[PDB]
Amino acid sequence: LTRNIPQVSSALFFQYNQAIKPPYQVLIDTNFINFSIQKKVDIVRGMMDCLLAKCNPLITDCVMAELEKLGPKYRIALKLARDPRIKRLSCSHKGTYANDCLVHRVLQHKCYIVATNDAGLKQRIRKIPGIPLMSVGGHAYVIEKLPDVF
Amino acid sequence: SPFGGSSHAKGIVLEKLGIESKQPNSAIRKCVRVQLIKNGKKVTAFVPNDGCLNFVDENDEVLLAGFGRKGKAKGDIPGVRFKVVKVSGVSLLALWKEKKEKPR
Amino acid sequence: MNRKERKSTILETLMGDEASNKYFKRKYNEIQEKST
Amino acid sequence: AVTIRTRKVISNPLLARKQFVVDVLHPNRANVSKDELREKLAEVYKAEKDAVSVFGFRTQFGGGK
Amino acid sequence: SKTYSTPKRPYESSRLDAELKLAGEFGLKNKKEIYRISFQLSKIRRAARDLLTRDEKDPKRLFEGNALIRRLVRVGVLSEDKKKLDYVLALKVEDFLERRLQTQVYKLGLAKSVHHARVLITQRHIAVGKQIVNIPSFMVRLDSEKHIDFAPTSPFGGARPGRVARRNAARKAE
Amino acid sequence: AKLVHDVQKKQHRERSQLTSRSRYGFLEKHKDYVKRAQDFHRKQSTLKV
Amino acid sequence: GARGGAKVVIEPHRHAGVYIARGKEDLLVTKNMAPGESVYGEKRISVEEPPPTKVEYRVWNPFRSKLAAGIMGGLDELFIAPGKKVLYLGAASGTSVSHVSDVVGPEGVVYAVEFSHRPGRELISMAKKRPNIIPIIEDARHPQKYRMLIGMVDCVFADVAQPDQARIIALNSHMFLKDQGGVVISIKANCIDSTVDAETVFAREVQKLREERIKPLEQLTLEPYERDHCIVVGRYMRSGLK
Amino acid sequence: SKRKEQKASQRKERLKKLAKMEEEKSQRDKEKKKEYFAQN
Amino acid sequence: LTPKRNKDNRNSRVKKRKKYQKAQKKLKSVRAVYSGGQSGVYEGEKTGIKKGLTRSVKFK
Amino acid sequence: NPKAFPLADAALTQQILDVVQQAANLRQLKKGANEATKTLNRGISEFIIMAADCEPIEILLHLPLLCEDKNVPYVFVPSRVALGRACGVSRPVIAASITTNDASAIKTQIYAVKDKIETLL
RNA sequence: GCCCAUUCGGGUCUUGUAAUUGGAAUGAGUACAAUGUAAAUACCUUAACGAGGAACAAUUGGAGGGCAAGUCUGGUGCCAGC
Ligand SMILES: [Zn+2]
Repeated sequence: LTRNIPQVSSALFFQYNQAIKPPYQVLIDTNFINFSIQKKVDIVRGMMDCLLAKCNPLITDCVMAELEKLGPKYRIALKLARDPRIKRLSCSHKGTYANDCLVHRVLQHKCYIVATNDAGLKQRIRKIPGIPLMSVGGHAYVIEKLPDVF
Repeated sequence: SPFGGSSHAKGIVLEKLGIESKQPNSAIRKCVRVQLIKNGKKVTAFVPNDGCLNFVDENDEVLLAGFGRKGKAKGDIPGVRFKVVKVSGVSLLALWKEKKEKPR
Repeated sequence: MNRKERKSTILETLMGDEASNKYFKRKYNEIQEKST
Repeated sequence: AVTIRTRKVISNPLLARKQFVVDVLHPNRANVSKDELREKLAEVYKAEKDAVSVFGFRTQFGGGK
Repeated sequence: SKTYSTPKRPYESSRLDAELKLAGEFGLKNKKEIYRISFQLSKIRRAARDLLTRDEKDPKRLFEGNALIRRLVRVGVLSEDKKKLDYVLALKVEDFLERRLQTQVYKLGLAKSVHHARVLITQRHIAVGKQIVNIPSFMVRLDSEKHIDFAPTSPFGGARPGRVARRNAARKAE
Repeated sequence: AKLVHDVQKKQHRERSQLTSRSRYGFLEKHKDYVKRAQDFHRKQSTLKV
Repeated sequence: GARGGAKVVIEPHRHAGVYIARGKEDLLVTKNMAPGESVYGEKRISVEEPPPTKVEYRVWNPFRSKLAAGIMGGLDELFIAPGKKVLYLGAASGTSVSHVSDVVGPEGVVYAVEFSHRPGRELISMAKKRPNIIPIIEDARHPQKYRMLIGMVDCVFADVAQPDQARIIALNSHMFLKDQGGVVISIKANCIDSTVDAETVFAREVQKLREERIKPLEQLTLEPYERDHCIVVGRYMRSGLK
Repeated sequence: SKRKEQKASQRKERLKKLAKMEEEKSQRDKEKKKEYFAQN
Repeated sequence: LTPKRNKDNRNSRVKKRKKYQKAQKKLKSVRAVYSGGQSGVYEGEKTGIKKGLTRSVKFK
Repeated sequence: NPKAFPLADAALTQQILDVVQQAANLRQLKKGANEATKTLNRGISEFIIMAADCEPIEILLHLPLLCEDKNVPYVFVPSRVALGRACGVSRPVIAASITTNDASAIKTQIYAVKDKIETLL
């Protein structure tokens, strides 16, 4: 009888997560792009101004499907998120739901940082241990649990 | 702010409120009636540790400060906003850990 | 392992040495004394 | 055994002096004992032991010079 | 002056485990040492961010970035191949505080542990060439990395033996 | 521990059984009483069911 | 412990083909195909069966074999069953291919490819002994020049030490692996990228797999035996990826 | 046997720790749910 | 009238050492960290291998 | 196609054997053929060096079959007496090895050397 | 016997208690002397002294317990609370 308890991924400390070297990989998602636009900050230069390090953004196919699905009010968001500076993942699961796609994607790798803004996703991300989220705030970004913010 | 602008106010104790409380180290045992001098009024202060309640007796020129509960307790009374921090020149924390000596 | 020590089963292999017998006698005697 | 070594020597006949910087190197002793230093410096120059003067000493950290 | 700065929050789980791991790994005294090294790292790469966000071929970016990388390769936290400005952006606190004299003499050998390294170089034994250094937080430059040896006026080098050894030699030769 | 001393929370040792009644010894304190009484209550309850 | 002469029970494991050897301290043990000769110097259990016959078993030293550490750390399912055909990208020498061979058994085959030459002659001198393996001494980056001699393998496995790991396994699996078939790769982080660290390079490699149509399903790290490798198990979907 | 009783003994203190934690969390949330309504 | 304080608590460098090497030995109980590898000859895995346990994180 | 194929030219020779002398002064080097193969089949070996003019060549040619099986780089050097002068020892050592150690201050030069010789091979 | 995770689970002598115990290195000090300085102190030097509880005695808080032939309040025995 096969039980399955996932081991704590061995590039993690107690909660320090030494696998997050300063060239970062972030996970952009949908209402974070929308709030970045309606707070009028940029994306790559905004992340650089918040983290003082070179950040590579990533968007998944599930989040791109959500951004296409949300209609023509966010054509600015879609034109911004088809940026050649960002990269793109490729998901393989059923149901384009950004929340469980994101939190599954990060809890089986523990190396991405999650750039989110909605309440349930922030709650699940800060529930699971040792991955940093960032969010919009005022006219800049804000990091929640990176060990070296400065 | 809770008394004009100052954070601390010298005061005169009227009487040890609740000496006849039978349960030792209780809320109604650990109160004193302080006459605030800055505007001449009554207030009920909350000296910690009934074993060190009995340093202050009567017009011991006591110095109050706020209390600020960091939660909710079992049988603590509300209404007391003031704790004793210094009595007659010395600090009663230092008196209770018996470093200094109360002068008279 | 030496040829005079390769016993027919691991029970006699565990009986064949000394430190395990020492620990077993003192631990078993302490257990009987604790039960009484 | 100690040594002394002068550097940055400039003549100055406006006072008929020679002024310089003095590096004394003592491997294990404490310091170079200014009177004995003064007679040694007047010996290596042509001076008096009365016409030679040294004042601004400081032993650098860790000892030795 | 005010070198060290308090972080954006000092009571947090990930920060607490960060200071625990760094302190117990590089043999550190308190949080002020990590905060000083972290502060000056943050200051130099905050200065590097502006030189990045302005354009190339500006004389400011050109010779100020050359000045910054010359200073950082002189300290030694940047390798000889990555001599361009965004690796300064990709710097990290670990290979920046690794060049302190405590960790550096432990890596050089001659100490058998980081804590023994710290207690001997504060017991005044290790001299970089000629100068006896009695302080840990040195950030030894790259050129003087091979001049680390026991100082000659210290009984792990070749001086007279210490007071414990010669007192025991006296009252064991009696 | 909020505001107490260690001399305020020192240890109280328990007194022995008197030598005058040492034949039926081992004076029986409160913890041994409650371990007797709950056992007797359980035996009485299973007897009554 | 576990000296030569003790009596050890041989219990079967979940992955059919391998066995647990439970003595006073446990072992992982595969049933030897050619009895009588160890191949890289490992110890051998030797049981008797009733005409008296005597069959032997080999231990599986996880500090010197890759997938043994994944087996002992506990993978949900491999694809190396006792009947399948198994391709072995980066077969170094006999030291793991003999274990995969005698897991596979006398019916299935193991096609072991290798690019270097001196491990090639060692692999051939081992390969003459047991018959269920095929030694190929060709580069794993060119699956069109040993397409003549193999066909339609049922699970591939990968230990190659090149930074085009995903391209190697993608080309070999498109050319040879059947649909709904397994692919077990073993990435070495410090080998394929020295700059960025382990979890980032693992996520980049598993993203390259799910771009090359292997749907991954297991990631194990095998930390107490080797440092910073990982075992990534995947299926080859090709039809109905999601 | 004694390993089991030691695990049960420390399970009692884990239970008391969770009791204190849930009591503090419940009083904090019943403060927050009326601070959410004192804007009326 | 103070509590009994600690010789470990005196020097902060020591308390930030005896906290680390405990927490160094703590995470031999949440992961299985690399400890040099095959030190002697292979004496078996020496502490128990169980069948019905898979410590592999799976892809949802 | 000789038997000592990855023979290093002059500048790469000089940098790998000053890395050798830094390792010998940092106590991180194993000197000699049989200690080299012992540390090689123990596993702690960053890379190994042989000398391509020992009077029997096979007494260190036995090291390729171990090292390229256990996936560790190996380099021939055209002078055993120069490698002896590099290791800092009287007699000419013909097969040296660098142990693996992440508490050694020549990790950067070791990795630069290892990348150069993996590109060489 | 240890440690970790809402619980049953996981992992480990490579884990704790013992002056069993050994010698080495020191500066706080103390101090000849020299140094600095208008003179003198301090630092920088430095002979001779200067460590085991290194008692040559680091504090300030905070979270929990547990113990009686003891005390007190309440009640639906042997309980609940302070
Ligand atoms: Zn998706």
